[PDB]
Amino acid sequence: TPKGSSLGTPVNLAVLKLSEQGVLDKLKNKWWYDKGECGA
Amino acid sequence: HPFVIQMRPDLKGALLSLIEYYQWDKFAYLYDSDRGLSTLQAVLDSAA
Repeated sequence: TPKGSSLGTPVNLAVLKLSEQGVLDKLKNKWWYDKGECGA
Repeated sequence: HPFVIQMRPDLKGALLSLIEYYQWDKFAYLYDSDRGLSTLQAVLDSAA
């Protein structure tokens, strides 16, 4: 965020909120190892 | 208002510009009623 943004702190809080809710991990798996064409 | 010459300038814009310079997002406003609520109106509207 541009420093001094009105969006900075809620966006940050949202990021760690998503991290704790397992959202970020789920998304990582969704785009990395779910759409993965070579799994083993 | 006509026939009134206010020697004193308008401070509202300077206060708002200053709040924007310090880049505050939240603050406390202690206003004197006997002075008029005009600046209060300015900072409230610029708050919204």
